[PDB]
Amino acid sequence: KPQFPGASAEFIDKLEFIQPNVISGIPIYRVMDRQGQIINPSEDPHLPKEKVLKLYKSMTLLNTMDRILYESQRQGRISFYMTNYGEEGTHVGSAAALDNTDLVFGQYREAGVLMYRDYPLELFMAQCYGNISDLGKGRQMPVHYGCKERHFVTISSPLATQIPQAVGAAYAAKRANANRVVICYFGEGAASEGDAHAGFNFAATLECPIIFFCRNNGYAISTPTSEQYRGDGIAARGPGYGIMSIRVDGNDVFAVYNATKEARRRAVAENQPFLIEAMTYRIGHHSTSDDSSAYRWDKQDHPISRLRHYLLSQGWWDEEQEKAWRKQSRRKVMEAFEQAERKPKPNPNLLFSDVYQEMPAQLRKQQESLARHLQTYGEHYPLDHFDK
Amino acid sequence: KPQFPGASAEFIDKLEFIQPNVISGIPIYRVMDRQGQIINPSEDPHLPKEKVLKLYKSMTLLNTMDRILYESQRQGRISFYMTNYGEEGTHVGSAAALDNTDLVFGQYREAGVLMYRDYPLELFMAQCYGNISDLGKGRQMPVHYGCKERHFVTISSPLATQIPQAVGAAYAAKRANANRVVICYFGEGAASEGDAHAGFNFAATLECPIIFFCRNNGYAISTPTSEQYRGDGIAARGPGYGIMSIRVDGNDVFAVYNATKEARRRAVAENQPFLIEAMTYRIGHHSTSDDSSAYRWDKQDHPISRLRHYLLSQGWWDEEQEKAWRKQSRRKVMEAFEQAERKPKPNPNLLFSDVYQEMPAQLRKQQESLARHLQTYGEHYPLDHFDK
Amino acid sequence: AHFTFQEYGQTQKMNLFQSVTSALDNSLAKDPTAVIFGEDVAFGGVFRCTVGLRDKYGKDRVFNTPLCEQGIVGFGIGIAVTGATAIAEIQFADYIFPAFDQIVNEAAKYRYRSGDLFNCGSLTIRSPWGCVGHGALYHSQSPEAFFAHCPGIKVVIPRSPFQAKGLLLSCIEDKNPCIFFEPKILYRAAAEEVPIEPYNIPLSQAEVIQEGSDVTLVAWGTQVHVIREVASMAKEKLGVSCEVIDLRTIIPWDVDTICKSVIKTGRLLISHEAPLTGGFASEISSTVQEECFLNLEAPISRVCGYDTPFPHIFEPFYIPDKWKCYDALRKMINY
Amino acid sequence: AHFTFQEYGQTQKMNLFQSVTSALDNSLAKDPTAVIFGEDVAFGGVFRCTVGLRDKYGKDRVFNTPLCEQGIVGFGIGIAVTGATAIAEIQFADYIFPAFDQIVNEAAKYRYRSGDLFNCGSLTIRSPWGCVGHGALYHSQSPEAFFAHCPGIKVVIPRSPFQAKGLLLSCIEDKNPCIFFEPKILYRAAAEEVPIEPYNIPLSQAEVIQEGSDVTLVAWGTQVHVIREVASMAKEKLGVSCEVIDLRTIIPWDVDTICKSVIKTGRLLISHEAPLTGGFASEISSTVQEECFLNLEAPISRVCGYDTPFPHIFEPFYIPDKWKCYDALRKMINY
Ligand SMILES: Cc1ncc(C[n+]2c([C@H](O)CC(C)C)sc(CCOP(=O)(O)OP(=O)(O)O)c2C)c(N)n1
Ligand SMILES: Cc1ncc(C[n+]2c([C@H](O)CC(C)C)sc(CCOP(=O)(O)OP(=O)(O)O)c2C)c(N)n1
Ligand SMILES: [Cl-]
Ligand SMILES: [Cl-]
Ligand SMILES: [Cl-]
Ligand SMILES: [Cl-]
Ligand SMILES: [K+]
Ligand SMILES: [K+]
Ligand SMILES: [K+]
Ligand SMILES: [K+]
Ligand SMILES: [Mn+2]
Ligand SMILES: [Mn+2]
Repeated sequence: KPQFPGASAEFIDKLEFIQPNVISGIPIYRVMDRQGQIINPSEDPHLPKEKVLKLYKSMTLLNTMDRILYESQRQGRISFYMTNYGEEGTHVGSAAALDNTDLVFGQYREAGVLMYRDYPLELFMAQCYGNISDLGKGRQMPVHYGCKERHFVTISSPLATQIPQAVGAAYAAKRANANRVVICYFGEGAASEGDAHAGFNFAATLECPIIFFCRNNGYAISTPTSEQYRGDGIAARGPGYGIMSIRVDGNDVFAVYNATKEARRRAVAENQPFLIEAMTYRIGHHSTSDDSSAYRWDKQDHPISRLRHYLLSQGWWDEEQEKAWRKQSRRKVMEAFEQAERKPKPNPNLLFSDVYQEMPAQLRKQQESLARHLQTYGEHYPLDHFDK
Repeated sequence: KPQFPGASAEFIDKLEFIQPNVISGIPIYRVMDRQGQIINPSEDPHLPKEKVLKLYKSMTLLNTMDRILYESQRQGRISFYMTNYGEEGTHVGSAAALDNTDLVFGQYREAGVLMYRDYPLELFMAQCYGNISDLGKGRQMPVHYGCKERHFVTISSPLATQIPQAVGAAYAAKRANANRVVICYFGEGAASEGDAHAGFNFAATLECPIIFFCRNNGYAISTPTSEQYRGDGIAARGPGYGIMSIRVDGNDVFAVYNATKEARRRAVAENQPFLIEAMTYRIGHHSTSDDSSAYRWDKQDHPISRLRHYLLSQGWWDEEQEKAWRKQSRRKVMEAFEQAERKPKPNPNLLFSDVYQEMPAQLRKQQESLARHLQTYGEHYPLDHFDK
Repeated sequence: AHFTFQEYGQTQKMNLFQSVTSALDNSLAKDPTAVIFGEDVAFGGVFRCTVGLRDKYGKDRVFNTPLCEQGIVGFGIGIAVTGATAIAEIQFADYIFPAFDQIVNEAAKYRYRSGDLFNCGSLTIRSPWGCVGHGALYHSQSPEAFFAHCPGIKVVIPRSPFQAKGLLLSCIEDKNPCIFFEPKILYRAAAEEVPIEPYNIPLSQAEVIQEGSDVTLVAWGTQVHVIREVASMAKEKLGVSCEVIDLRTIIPWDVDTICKSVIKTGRLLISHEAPLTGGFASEISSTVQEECFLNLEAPISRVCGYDTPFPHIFEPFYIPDKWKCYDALRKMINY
Repeated sequence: AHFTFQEYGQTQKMNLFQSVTSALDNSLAKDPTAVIFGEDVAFGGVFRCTVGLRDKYGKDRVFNTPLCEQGIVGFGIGIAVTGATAIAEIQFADYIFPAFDQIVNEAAKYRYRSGDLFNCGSLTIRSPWGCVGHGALYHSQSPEAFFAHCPGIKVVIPRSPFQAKGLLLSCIEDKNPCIFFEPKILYRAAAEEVPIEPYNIPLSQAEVIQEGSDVTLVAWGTQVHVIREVASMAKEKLGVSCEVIDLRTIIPWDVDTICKSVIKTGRLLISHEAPLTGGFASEISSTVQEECFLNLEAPISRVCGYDTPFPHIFEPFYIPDKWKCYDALRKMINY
């Protein structure tokens, strides 16, 4: 028997390289077909009516907001925007399987998680406009959301940096004896970053109650997955780190829900990481800075459509309700939009606070310098737009 | 059928997490047993007598040098040293399977590769002493070897940084239509670095003729592999990146040789990376700065012992030859040692050259400043030891 | 806009992105080893800097990497070790940090530490840089002072299309690893005549773009246009003659040109979008004070970004604009 | 050796590594959330700084991570986000670079960018630092100037066992992410009385360790001992009275204490082992010149490492030793 400390294995007396299974990859877990029918009764979560209607209304409200804010960016009213088209099912399915206080780390294309957690329209819009209601104080670009009340850690632009952070937060939770899980969302492009290898390995070796949730939507800006990796997606990397792994149909709210629910239950009980790779397709442009027709679902495999067919089959929705909700959600979004546009931006003084908890004397000096500057040269600045 | 761009797979209608196979890991390829007997005739490479004697003499000459230079460090004659005890088989087995011009990148514990490539004793010692014969100009700490003539890229201390570099050199070779492979050695600790994830993924997606060679010797300084990773060693990560992977008994020169020979042949023909994880045990301290009894093979499973038993079985070695060689190798090492000690160190001027190819005027100013300084204050410096 | 943008054979009107493409095209045409790679470069890049190059030169020479900056730079170093020209792209300068270890510990030290047995001199890293009106914390940064403390690399920042193509070609051909920062606000805004055929502008050489006798103003990138305007404001409002200098190369920098100017004028104002503390103006100011002590009539002024992260909605208040620069200049003239 | 090393309840003789252990022990005893982690910390660390702590406090609180600095820092940030005290170790400062993105883009910006909804104030990163006689390129570095250009972190470097324990405890308790650099040459060499119980030394406060009237000398870490000796050489050989200041905190630094001293003496010499160009002496020198222009009798001198990587066999020629400092001081006195 082999005695080596680094692995537990038998000897083999013939030379055989291990080949990857890429053509026959890890199968894709599905619960409902594209016509919203349950495929296998034993997999049906039987979520109650009110909950399924909340999944549905959260996706469509996000979609309504996406359309309006994308238009607002085109018109130059906000500086930037990124839509969530095609991926709404991954957000709501997974968020619904979490406990309300489970801590979420994200990437930027997970706003449905906040919407499911009842984040006000007013605050989504406050961040995008950088207005006085923004608790982020207008400091980050649009869609960089965060909510301490709803346990959603502020998004930052550098890709995959939240992965090892999420793991540290999960270790701390273990120690605290939390019965809390951390979930960490990221795209398949971000998974190429060195921070992903760090987070996956730390989570396994330090035994952390974390769910890694990878949204595999086929592209990282212009780059197709054929140029991103050569193994069988992200799900096939999990086992190499000792992480329990699964791949799901990301357009199937119930498949996402079931996988996330079981991962949460087991990650918290066993202090072990789980990896979920949700297969989807990025229907929108990458962002408002991107015209995606430069380098490359909507009608035949959309999470919202599939969920709508399911509601109809239970008798839980109809055309009349769909019309009334389309109207109500438009009105709700337009009300927040109009309010967001009429609010002033924050005091320019806020440019200097929170750099450190306290303000260093030399930083206060710079703040004073700006105040003096604006007293003399204020006509040359957009002052009438900013509070105070 | 699933239509997702990110993976090629079937649907599954039941929720099943993929579990890692860690207890039953990738098996360990062996050719000869600990008594130097061939286990499976069809795997015997039948290397000719002169070559096997070169494998043997290279290991023992390295071992002789290691003992002397380790003593030299204890006495304060050189500032630092790291031995290769227990890992000599991985070095020579793999180096013998390479073409002479295949480019090698390393970590620091691969000196046997240079020894196999006939790197002079004088130059190993010149680097450790930082004397005038050192082509590295005394600038790096001991055991940071490099030889342009023998295609061995200068070692640097930062772990795993050579991994993605080796991949870039392999891509360039492909382009050049080289019939050349690159090999990249690293330890199991270094494999935890983000640069390892970068190199493995780039090699697969950019289709590079590279062999990744991981020396898994059970520890990274004080850290055992149980705190380094939780999957099945490094070999099990390869398939996740789409890399053909194998695990070998690193104490078996012939197993290392066979795996390296076949990886080279296929990597060059197919422009595809191969990963070899060689299982060994670090017999020595981590370095001269380490007392390994603070946190934890030599007699029952040593590469040199195993190779010596093999030579005896063919009738290719005996006690008399062993004694004469023990003496000849001691003399060769002691001659280089004495010469290395009598050489001066390089001109202190060499502190300033090669920072850029040319010397910037402001850097020349600093060099002039030192020259003036030494004219006035020279008695306070170890000048009588340095050339010129 | 906080700024206004104002021999060598046939020329064409080119904006800054087009001049970059022209430099790259000229490089690949004349150097069969040269390759260009990074995130999204194959379809022409997120700022269009590589449009048409893959079609012209082939997919083996202009290609996308996986999304991993430390991999991008380590990969480019390894190409350059073989002697091949490696032109790496980092999508925004803000995202250069994951590669900081490969740049500082590896690329910068490669030649020194091997006694010149190996080098990566044929590596160039190009990256969009500097503010863009709404980039906020991670699409606005100017990281040149981080790199200025690293012996062994060169750091180069152009101010216009003509300067960009001649400086980029110099970086590509220079026998040392170079970081070329492209001021992204200028990609479309700045447009002027640029020679179609290749030409070089020397590295480590500042350019006096306007002679003056009362004060020396030094900046680089977009900020050169800000100080050019400041010189005009100072002439009109104060009757003050400003010598305006574009530093161009951050390291190794042109100490002689700057000191020669300050010996003449007796006053120096340096401006950059990067934060004040640890910013590269501190290196210039210290050095000038050491070399021009007897000539300096007033303290050297640095007008820089505040010591904060780069904000979204507050950008107009954050940047060292023409009024901040002018006011500082006014005070220094009054000294 | 290039240097010689020279109220609060009971004290014990402690060398610098022991004073670090004492600080850590005091921290874990009083803060049940605190944990210590990094490479090889469990068996006591490669410099013995954590000996006995795992036995005392448990394997969940003092533990080894996999070998990945970017993971170490990202992990510590995430612990600190929950409010728990995270004391990360980076094995040598030379190997902090892989974590540069997590430090600069993440830790430093965490509070600002979330409008204080989240922070990592309870993170401290400790790392051995500075020359050690034979460390060569990657066991010798002093990276503080790279970090000084990053608003949002604090950077602190002690000169002795007593200073190390009081400054480390301040870093651990400070509500901002802190990098604490421990001068490794001093781990065994420097030994003095250190209070057994916890005490604090304030951050962003320089210490005048010797009053003088003719010149101000500023350094930090081991280099404080070099300048103390230089002050003695200057007194004996030149009849020159030197005011010797230990800066202690690199950022935010104690501008007032330094300027107050230079207003009195009229001359300033700053010394550090890090390379000259882009080194933190350039920030101090610029600022002092801006604030003390009317008082400065001579150009400010910086005596620093050369603009090269840190060499192995040439270390005795590379460092800004007492003779280089003295000679520079002599010349400045002659000015
Ligand atoms: C370290 C690093 N490198 C590159 C990028 C640039 N980039 C982006 C932005 O800058 C995002 C901001 C606008 C919020 S997004 C992005 C593509 C990421 O693709 P993924 O597949 O991970 O995610 P998705 O398909 O959901 O957009 C890149 C290359 C980045 N943000 N971080
Ligand atoms: C990025 C980084 N982090 C930490 C280290 C410190 N370290 C080392 C040195 O500094 C090496 C010089 C003396 C040559 S070696 C080392 C252990 C590496 O263990 P591996 O299993 O990879 O290799 P091996 O068992 O063969 O020593 C570490 C933590 C390092 N060199 N680089
Ligand atoms: Cl105006
Ligand atoms: Cl002496
Ligand atoms: Cl932009
Ligand atoms: Cl050391
Ligand atoms: K992030
Ligand atoms: K290395
Ligand atoms: K170059
Ligand atoms: K702290
Ligand atoms: Mn994607
Ligand atoms: Mn090891």
